Parts: sequence; structure tokens; C-alpha cells
Amino acid sequence: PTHIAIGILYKRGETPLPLVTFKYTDAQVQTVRKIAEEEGVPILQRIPLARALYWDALVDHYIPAEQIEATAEVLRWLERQNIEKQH
Amino acid sequence: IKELKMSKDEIKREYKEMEGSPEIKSKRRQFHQEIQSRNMRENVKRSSVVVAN
Ligand SMILES: COC(=O)Cc1nc(-c2ccccc2)sc1C
Ligand SMILES: [Cl-]
Ligand code: NA
Repeated sequence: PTHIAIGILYKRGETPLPLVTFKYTDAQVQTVRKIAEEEGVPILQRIPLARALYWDALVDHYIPAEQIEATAEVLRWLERQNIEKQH
Repeated sequence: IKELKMSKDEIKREYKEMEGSPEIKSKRRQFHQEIQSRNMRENVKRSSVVVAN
């Protein structure tokens, strides 16, 4: 592909591990971007991780182990942004 | 006059011909695209974050 967009779900006390919710490529990525902005879902540029999840990740499966370290950084960033935005 | 009658076979043939129509094929594709758009909105709403390249 040229463009990649991958959805990740992680809610502490609900999901024991993070889940892959979607995988889109190319033409569908601009559409995903619009809907994410409209729905208040954060969209982060992580070129190595998006590329890695493109090859390995399966929709409605847990994030693979090969990407959990890189995913945990994104998740810890998202939690820090959430707590800070409450100020 | 003798009453016209479409056989079960004629009805199937006329309908298959209709399914071959460019306008009718286009509407099927359009319907599939609308379900994909709906699914895309639901997939995004179910997510915590989106990672992009
Ligand atoms: C970079 O984070 C770690 O030390 C790795 C790790 N993260 C895990 C995890 C589980 C649930 C949510 C987010 C991360 S399990 C596991 C062995
Ligand atoms: Cl909505
Ligand atoms: Na998908």
C-alpha cells in the first residue's frame, strides 16, 4: 500500500490486551481520517508501527507480540494526553 | 384471443438479462460501498486511537 490506517482499542478493565479494530489502505485512509476527526478519535502518525501492523495484525485479534512494545508507547501517550486534556 | 403466459424459464432469463444491465450492476456496487462506509464509521467509533503512516 501507499497509505495505512489501523484502529486500536484498549480500555483498562475491559480489554485485557489491546485489540486491532480495523485495517485500511490507500483511498480509504482519507475517509478514515475524516470520520476519526468527526468522532473525536485520535489519529497518530507512527510510520514504523503502522507498517508492522499492516503485515502482521488481524482485525478483531489482539495486537501481536511483535508490536506490543511499540503499541504500549502509543497507549501511554494517549493516556497522558487524556489526563492532561482534563486540565 | 389466446392469453399470453410467461413460463418460469422466461421469467428467470428476463431477470438474468436485467442483472447484466450496466445501471443495475452499478447500483449493486453503490449499495456495497454504502455498507462499507457504515462499517468504517462503526470501526472508528469502537477505537481508542488510529495509527497511520
Ligand atoms: C512496553 O510495555 C511492556 O513492558 C510490555 C507488555 N505490555 C503489555 C500490555 C498489556 C496490556 C495493555 C498494554 C500493554 S503486556 C507486556 C509483556
Ligand atoms: Cl455518529
Ligand atoms: Na477492516
